[PDB]
Amino acid sequence: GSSGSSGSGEKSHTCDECGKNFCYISALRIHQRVHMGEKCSGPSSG
Ligand SMILES: [Zn+2]
Repeated sequence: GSSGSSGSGEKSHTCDECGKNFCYISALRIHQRVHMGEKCSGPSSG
């Protein structure tokens, strides 16, 4: 019974969709638009 949630990445927001990098999260969101496709009724936010 011990918590083992380690987090190792980068100080910069990385797109889990492709693996890009964006200093400002705001930018990432704008880029994510390129991934938007598998949605017809916007089930989840993003
Ligand atoms: Zn991406």
